[PDB]
Amino acid sequence: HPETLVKVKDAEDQLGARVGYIELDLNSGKILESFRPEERFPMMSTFKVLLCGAVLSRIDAGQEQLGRRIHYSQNDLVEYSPVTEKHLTDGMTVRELCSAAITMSDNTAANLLLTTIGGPKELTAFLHNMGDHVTRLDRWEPELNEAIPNDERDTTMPVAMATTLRKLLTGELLTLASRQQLIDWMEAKVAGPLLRSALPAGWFIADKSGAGERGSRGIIAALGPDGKPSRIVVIYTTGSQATMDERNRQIAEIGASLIKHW
Amino acid sequence: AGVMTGAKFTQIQFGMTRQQVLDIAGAENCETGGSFGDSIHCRGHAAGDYYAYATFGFTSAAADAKVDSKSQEKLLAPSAPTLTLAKFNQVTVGMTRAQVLATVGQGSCTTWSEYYPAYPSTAGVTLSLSCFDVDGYSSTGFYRGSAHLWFTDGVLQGKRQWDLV
Ligand SMILES: [Ca+2]
Repeated sequence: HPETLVKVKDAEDQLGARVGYIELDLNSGKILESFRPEERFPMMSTFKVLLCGAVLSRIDAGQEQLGRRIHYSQNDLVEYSPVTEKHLTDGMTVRELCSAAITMSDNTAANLLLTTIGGPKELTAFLHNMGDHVTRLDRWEPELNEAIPNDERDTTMPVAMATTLRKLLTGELLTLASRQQLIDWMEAKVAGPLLRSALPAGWFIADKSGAGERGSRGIIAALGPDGKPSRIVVIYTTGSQATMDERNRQIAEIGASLIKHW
Repeated sequence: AGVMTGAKFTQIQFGMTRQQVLDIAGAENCETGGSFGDSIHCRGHAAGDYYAYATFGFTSAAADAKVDSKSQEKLLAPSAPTLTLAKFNQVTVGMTRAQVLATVGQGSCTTWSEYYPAYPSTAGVTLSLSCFDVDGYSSTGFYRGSAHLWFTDGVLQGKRQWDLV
């Protein structure tokens, strides 16, 4: 709806930075609204949904198991590792690592999962194979959050992330069981002040947020009323010098407009 | 009563019970169960895509178990960070904690994790230090020059760094 676009422009003014926005119909895959759909933005932790999508594809292929326990050590720990640091002596299963990466944005969990699929280069190969020739992961956590202006490493475009997310959640890419598992992880708790803060009772939402350096912030989500998703929304911004509160606020307001004019 | 803070973290001692930990940290800031098992995880202010926090581990799941592990990210600030890549490269495995600090700077590090696998005995204690360069520490964003140094029984077992110059 045009009012949402007004809010997106206001956000660019407030933040003094670019905002990329896409609303995609889940069923048809048609773009409902877009703003800077083809500009690149750092993915930050939103890439963890694609990571686990790639892990699930291997599970579907019988080359990986959800219950496989991964042992790691101090050498593997990186900044922002609340769950993995707690489990250091016991190890964690693939299933627990995806849960940690997606629901808690645990950075070491993402690195360990990245190792199981062969690294950034292989995640990028996976995306390429499913038709996404735009999204690219080049580095590991925590360096991928650097967000140096004009650097294309670890970036996606709003339209590419939206289309790729659609393929993962509704496509034949993953088996039905895996699609549900991916959604379950996203439906589960650090993105409260973003889109969730404006969601009416009964609505469904499966989201993944991200934060990075240089005022980078973003969120990808599948949401819809009466407990079922019907639209994918992707919102990214980078470059602002406004505070995190301010950044969160602007995204939440775009979200409020999106719901109001649903 | 305020979020979890570095001051509260310092007040909590090894050997305290779950209730003592909760009374100091503020129950509203903490959670247990789920992804944390029987540990108590307490959140401070928002930071990055999560929060600054402390996690306290216990000898058992019992209501009267004792703290045998303390971990935190972004609650404690280094007092005088002087770490540089040059100093980091001079640190060697086998150094005592004292030698390490004389090399990277007395105020460049904070304690990331400290665990007593044989509590109440101190034998086998594992300690991870997070160290920072002059502008590397950030309690709300991402570090810009940091290192992880870990020890067992007071002797350095390994080290890793990010973005040191
Ligand atoms: Ca630095």
